[PDB]
Amino acid sequence: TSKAYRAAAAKVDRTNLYTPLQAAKLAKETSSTKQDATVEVAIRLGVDPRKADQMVRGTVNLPHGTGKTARVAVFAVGEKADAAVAAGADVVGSDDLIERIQGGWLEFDAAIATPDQMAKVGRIARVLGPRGLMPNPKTGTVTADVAKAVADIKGGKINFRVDKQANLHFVIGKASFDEKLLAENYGAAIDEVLRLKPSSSKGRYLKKITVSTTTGPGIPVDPSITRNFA
Amino acid sequence: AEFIYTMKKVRKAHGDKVILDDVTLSFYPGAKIGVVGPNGAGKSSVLRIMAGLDKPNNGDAFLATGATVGILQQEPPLNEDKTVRGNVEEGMGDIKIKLDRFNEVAELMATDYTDELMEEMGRLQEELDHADAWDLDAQLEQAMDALRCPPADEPVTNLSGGERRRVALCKLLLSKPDLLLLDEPTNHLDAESVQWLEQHLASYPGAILAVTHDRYFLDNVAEWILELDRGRAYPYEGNYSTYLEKKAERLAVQGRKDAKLQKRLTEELAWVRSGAKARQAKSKARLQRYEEMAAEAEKTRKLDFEEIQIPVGPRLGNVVVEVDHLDKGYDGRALIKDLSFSLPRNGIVGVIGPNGVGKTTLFKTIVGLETPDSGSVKVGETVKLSYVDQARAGIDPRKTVWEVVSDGLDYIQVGQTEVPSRAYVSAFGFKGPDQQKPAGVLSGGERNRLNLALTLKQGGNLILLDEPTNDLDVETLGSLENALLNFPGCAVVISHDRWFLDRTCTHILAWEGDDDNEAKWFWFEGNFGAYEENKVERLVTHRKLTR
Amino acid sequence: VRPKITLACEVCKHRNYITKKNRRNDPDRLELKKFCPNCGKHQAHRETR
RNA sequence: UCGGUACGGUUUGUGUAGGAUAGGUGGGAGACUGUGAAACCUCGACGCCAGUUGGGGCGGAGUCGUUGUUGAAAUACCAC
RNA sequence: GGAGCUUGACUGCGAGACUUACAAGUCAAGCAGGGACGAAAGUCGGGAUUAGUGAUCCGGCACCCCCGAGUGGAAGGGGUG
Ligand SMILES: Nc1ncnc2c1ncn2[C@@H]1O[C@H](COP(=O)(O)OP(=O)(O)NP(=O)(O)O)[C@@H](O)[C@H]1O
Ligand SMILES: Nc1ncnc2c1ncn2[C@@H]1O[C@H](COP(=O)(O)OP(=O)(O)NP(=O)(O)O)[C@@H](O)[C@H]1O
Ligand SMILES: [Mg+2]
Ligand SMILES: [Mg+2]
Ligand SMILES: [Mg+2]
Ligand SMILES: [Mg+2]
Ligand SMILES: [Mg+2]
Ligand SMILES: [Mg+2]
Ligand SMILES: [Mg+2]
Ligand SMILES: [Mg+2]
Ligand SMILES: [Mg+2]
Ligand SMILES: [Mg+2]
Ligand SMILES: [Mg+2]
Ligand SMILES: [Mg+2]
Ligand SMILES: [Mg+2]
Ligand SMILES: [Zn+2]
Repeated sequence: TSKAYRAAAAKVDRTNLYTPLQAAKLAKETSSTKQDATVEVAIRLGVDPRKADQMVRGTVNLPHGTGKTARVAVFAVGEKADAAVAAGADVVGSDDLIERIQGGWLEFDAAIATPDQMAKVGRIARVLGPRGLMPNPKTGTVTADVAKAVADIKGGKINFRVDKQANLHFVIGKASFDEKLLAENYGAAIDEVLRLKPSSSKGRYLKKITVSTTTGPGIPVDPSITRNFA
Repeated sequence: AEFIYTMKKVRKAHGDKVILDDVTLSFYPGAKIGVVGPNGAGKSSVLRIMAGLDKPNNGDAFLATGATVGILQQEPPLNEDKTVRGNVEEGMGDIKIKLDRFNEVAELMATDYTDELMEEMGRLQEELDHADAWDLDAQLEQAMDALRCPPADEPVTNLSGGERRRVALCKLLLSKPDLLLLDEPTNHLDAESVQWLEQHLASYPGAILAVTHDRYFLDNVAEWILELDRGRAYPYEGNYSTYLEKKAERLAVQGRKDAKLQKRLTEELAWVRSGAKARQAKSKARLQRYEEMAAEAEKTRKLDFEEIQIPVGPRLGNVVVEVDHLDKGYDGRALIKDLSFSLPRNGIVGVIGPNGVGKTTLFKTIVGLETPDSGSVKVGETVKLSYVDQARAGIDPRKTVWEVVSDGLDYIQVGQTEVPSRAYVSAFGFKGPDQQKPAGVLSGGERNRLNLALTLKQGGNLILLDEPTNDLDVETLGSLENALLNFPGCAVVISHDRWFLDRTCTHILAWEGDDDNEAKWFWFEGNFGAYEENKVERLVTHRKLTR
Repeated sequence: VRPKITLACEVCKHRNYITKKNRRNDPDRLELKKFCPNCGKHQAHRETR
């Protein structure tokens, strides 16, 4: 897109390692206003994902939300099915949702089920498998407490999982937020990446890092800043 | 660039025949190495070190961390289950029992306690996203349509010779290891499957070692060429037309260096017998140099090559084989339909066809081990055949190579003549104390050579050879085709070596089946080069195997 | 032609015995049933490589 | 001048089905319009039977996607 | 001379002898563990017997975890094969 929008690509210097505070400033005045863009974080970790023990996988709890509709599907029966619809989930399925999903309907983001309900969802997980919509018991989605997990989807749980070529991908919030509020969701994630640092990782753990919107180019950020995101 | 395999000061020797002596080399990813050398050099013993099967005598031949290794042996094994179950034992080996555990916990965790089994269906589910095994069914349904495998629900006993190699190539090419070890991958395959394996091994992340004797598979898959001489390994780059130059040059300078060493002995042996004159003494320094030059003239005897010599049979008459409207089939599938030919006298008939079309069943109607469905075969009273199957008796893996040619006897009948058995196996290369090697430790170039010793002692005048150009190097492959031209009977040869049927053939029988018939053959009076010209007067996208 | 081979136990992998075979008559590994002093009972011993 | 490393720009990927040449992950309903939106023509690059784009109609009308379709996976565009 | 099953071609010891300048060389019933064969008694620490080989030093390897130069490790040494 060598276009007139590339005047927004002239402010960001490619050899200037900015701060997480000035990353959110350049995030606003790079994105246009006709789309309500989303600010992204791309981290190139120093892990070798060929070995299984160096697999950075985990979640986060963003303390300021993300600005997302957060469509929830819940596999539950009984009062568990009525607790999820009282929590604020629009689609609270049941055992009949076996038929509705495999017929070509996957209009939800994250699944929540009891371990009793998972007996009949995992056979349908052939199509929920590679899409990441499958229930994962480490992120609280397969448990008895199916009530607080619904609000935490609205609370801003983001599932980060490193790819095959050692890259992280992570959203921090919409471009209608403040500059001081993006860096509070940003600094709450690097704190949760370093917790899930593998113990057998050679070299510098957070090598190159960059922040961009849905349309704007990259903004180089400083890896040495791990404490002063305020 | 972090390596895949390294060797450090490795020396492996079977006593007097060394295979390695102080070798050191590294294999980095993206290498395309084709390893060559004559029979007895040690090519299949090097690849069994790199697979973790064998171990060297001394030295340290280890592997990089991670970096799983898959080997294709020169005679690949199979199980006794179906073809669809034959491919899941490698490539889907460890990952099917994770799939056979995740469906187990889909009903076991419901009727049991859901706190320890919660993570047991969790860390399985973390091993289904980076390996992408949710659609493991259709990953098998692609890898069979790439090699064009036989169908799923049949046993692996009544398969071809090339269908048993198509089903073994699908095992290793599903694993995708970081170090392939292909020991003769193009045996028993047709021209369609070798052309497939050229384009597949081009784009392949990982090291490829491939020992081949042919010259056209190697120039498409290999850019670096490793050699195995008497112990030593000589890596360089080229395209096998420069291998035969440099191999014939090492023997050129060695021939006129051992000859110069020989004339230094006769001038020195004349000194040590000259007799000491008056009180001056013969010097003990020069006696010691002669006794060390005589020893280095004995570790150089390398010339031992005998031509393959086919015994002549009795006089052959005018009717050799007559075939009148032959039909052969095992099921509703038909292989041969309305075939009429008559084998000539004093010629070579080449049989042409792709895999699984009925070339070996055609020989088993002539020898009578099968039975025609309709129509007859007629032999003729002067014809005495010579043929041994690859599967009904073959060889015995703990009888020695002397008592497989013989049966424990001293002199044998090769057809109305008496020759000694040890003078007969020594005419086929097996000389000295190598005549006590059992059949399990014989290599592929001396199992094909043993199989010619069993067929040709029957003294026939109609020899039937099913792929004699199998694991033979260019020195004895030219020696075999020399003896098929000095043969006064009829020889019928099934082969896939296109540049062996172009050289010694006089008549071509070829499968020309198409969609409406699929079982018609064709008799041609002439050589293979003129059959290709007559083929066009009568009258593709590479399948991916992965994603 | 008669090399010296060492026989190792197939349970605890101690090398308890050394002996000689013939390399042309027995190309494969020698399995005998010898007495391991570590285990305290006769167990299957096999050559090393 | 010829090599190495670091950083950056452009480019490259064809099953079997699916307008057809879908590299991997995340975002995503809008991306662009001082022109190749239409539009032909020529010429240079790659090749699996086509996508790469220096511009002549020039800046005026509409191309692409969000829908549906097929499949393990979707189409713009951007980020690594 | 032939056939069946097998690994005692053992581990821990060995009173007492032959030979002998020394160093070496040779035989040994019998006790215990754990086995082979035999219905048992029993026999088996390679071959009918005597040749088929090389002291010590210095090194290699597997095992035992014995010492560990301030202490915990490790290096290196040590034992048995
Ligand atoms: N006993 C049998 N029963 C059923 N089908 C058989 C039997 N023997 C062979 N076939 C099938 O018959 C077809 C041809 O057999 P065969 O003559 O061995 O082919 P082929 O020429 O040897 N193939 P190749 O030699 O590797 O190029 C294949 O589809 C085989 O699976
Ligand atoms: N266990 C063994 N004991 C004794 N000799 C062996 C043993 N294994 C292999 N050999 C010998 O060493 C040679 C090495 O075989 P090798 O050359 O590796 O097969 P090869 O090179 O693949 N023959 P070829 O495939 O025709 O090129 C054999 O031909 C035997 O003569
Ligand atoms: Mg071989
Ligand atoms: Mg055949
Ligand atoms: Mg024997
Ligand atoms: Mg002994
Ligand atoms: Mg004593
Ligand atoms: Mg006892
Ligand atoms: Mg008993
Ligand atoms: Mg005794
Ligand atoms: Mg004796
Ligand atoms: Mg000394
Ligand atoms: Mg200390
Ligand atoms: Mg030590
Ligand atoms: Mg002791
Ligand atoms: Zn033991």
